[PDB]
Amino acid sequence: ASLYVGDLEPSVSEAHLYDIFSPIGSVSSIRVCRDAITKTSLGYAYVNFNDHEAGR
Amino acid sequence: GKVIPSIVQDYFNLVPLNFNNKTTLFKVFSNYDGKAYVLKRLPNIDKSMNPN
Repeated sequence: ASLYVGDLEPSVSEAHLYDIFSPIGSVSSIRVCRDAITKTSLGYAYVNFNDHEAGR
Repeated sequence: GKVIPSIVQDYFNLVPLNFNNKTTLFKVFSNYDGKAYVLKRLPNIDKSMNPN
């Protein structure tokens, strides 16, 4: 139903995680975390799923 | 008479030069160094959203 994805580079966009995790299952959404001031990514992200099987 | 005072951001005694870099050309004696420097304002932009 979701996933945390850590150990990422700030140049890794959401499309890299999409090319990894959409072969796993139905990606509902992806968001890469940034700082609210620097507009620089924080090295991790989140991929919301919808099913438990694709999450496992 | 500048609305900017002397002591701004590790520098002081801000006195200007000729108009249009009627400012953005400031003679400044330094606090951290103690050395005559020039400053330019860029007094028109206001957005620098990425410190990156």
